[PDB]
Amino acid sequence: RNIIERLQDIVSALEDRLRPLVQAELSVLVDVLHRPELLFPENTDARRKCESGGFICKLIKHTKQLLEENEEK
Amino acid sequence: SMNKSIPVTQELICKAVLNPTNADILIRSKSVRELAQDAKEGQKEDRDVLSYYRYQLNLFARMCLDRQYLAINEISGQLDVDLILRCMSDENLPYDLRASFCRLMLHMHVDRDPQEQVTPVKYARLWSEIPSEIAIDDYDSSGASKDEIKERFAQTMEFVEEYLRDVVCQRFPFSDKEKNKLTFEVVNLARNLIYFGFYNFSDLLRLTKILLAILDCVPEKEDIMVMDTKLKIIEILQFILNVRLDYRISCLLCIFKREFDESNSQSPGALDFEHIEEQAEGIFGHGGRTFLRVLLHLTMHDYPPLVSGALQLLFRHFSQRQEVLQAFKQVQLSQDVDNYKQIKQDLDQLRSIVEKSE
Repeated sequence: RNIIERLQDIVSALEDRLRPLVQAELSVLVDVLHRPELLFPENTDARRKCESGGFICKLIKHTKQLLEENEEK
Repeated sequence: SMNKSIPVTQELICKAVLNPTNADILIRSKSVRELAQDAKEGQKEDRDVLSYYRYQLNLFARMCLDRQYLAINEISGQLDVDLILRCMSDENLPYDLRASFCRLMLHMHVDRDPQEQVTPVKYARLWSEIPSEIAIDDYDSSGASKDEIKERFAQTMEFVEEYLRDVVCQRFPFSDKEKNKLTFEVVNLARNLIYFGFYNFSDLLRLTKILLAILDCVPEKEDIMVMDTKLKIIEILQFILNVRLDYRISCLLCIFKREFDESNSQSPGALDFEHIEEQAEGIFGHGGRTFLRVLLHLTMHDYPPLVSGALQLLFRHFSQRQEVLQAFKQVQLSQDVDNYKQIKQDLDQLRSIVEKSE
């Protein structure tokens, strides 16, 4: 029955994966969209003390760290 | 010597104390009256406080990593659990901040070699074995007096509850050097949760408190490290979802009903995008209020600092919520042969290490 379970696992993974893949892409886009749209939790940043510079600043810092940081996984 | 974390020197220093044992003139009733004497803002009490401050480093140098000398460091430690209550009720903010460090070091040294942070055991019984989404019952015997550590955990969450109103003070009041004095208050107390493996729901509440502490207006050397500490504390919650998901999936899979009748979420091409837009309705507009978690990740990105990359990595990981958990299903890996399986895993790990070295 172990083989059957593994197969069932594969089928489940594919569905989860098709649906999951679509969901992941959407999540990233929104996060991507959110970054483009960095205003959701930035109502406090729009209240005061936040600039809405976003992703560009983050990207620069991240890039430097990653290059000099650990493995870029 | 303590900074070295260098063993031989520590042993020598420990052996060395026996002779003098002190530098000033000197305990439970004497300490509270000395606390009352320390209530007098001026001078002798200040000298006594300085001596005590140096003395914790006396525990701190003693508490580098050694288990043998920690047994020699022991009498002070029994006194320290009792003192630890004194660290709470004393209101010795600069004082008992060291008293927390010592206690944590002593407890950690005292028990359980395993250093229970990451739950590697993803499997279960041949059946689901009582799908138990309310209560987790993993080992129950890693500590012999699990309630003995749990009694410290009973003192733990109350001290953690002490940070709870402090969010309204560390955040309602701004960050200052006196606030940095209170910044030492949580300054390693969350690290005790890192060795802490006694329960989970309280950890979720603590994470919420950390986000709350994070926002109101707009560096913190230990404060960023306090955030760097809490960022490590966020990493433990990532294990929970996977474990729960794995158990649910396994239970559903096992029964004779296994023919495609599993459409359940762990937290239609347009329908996925509609659910994406519906999630975007939840986004742009453990099932609490998730918006604070997203906001916390963004806030960390805004905060920056040299440990900022670690924070950013945590944010990307947090954004994914089920995707690698499906890939975690492949990483999972017979009641009789399971020991040999365990032995094989250990051997395999050694082999893998050798391969990496090669």
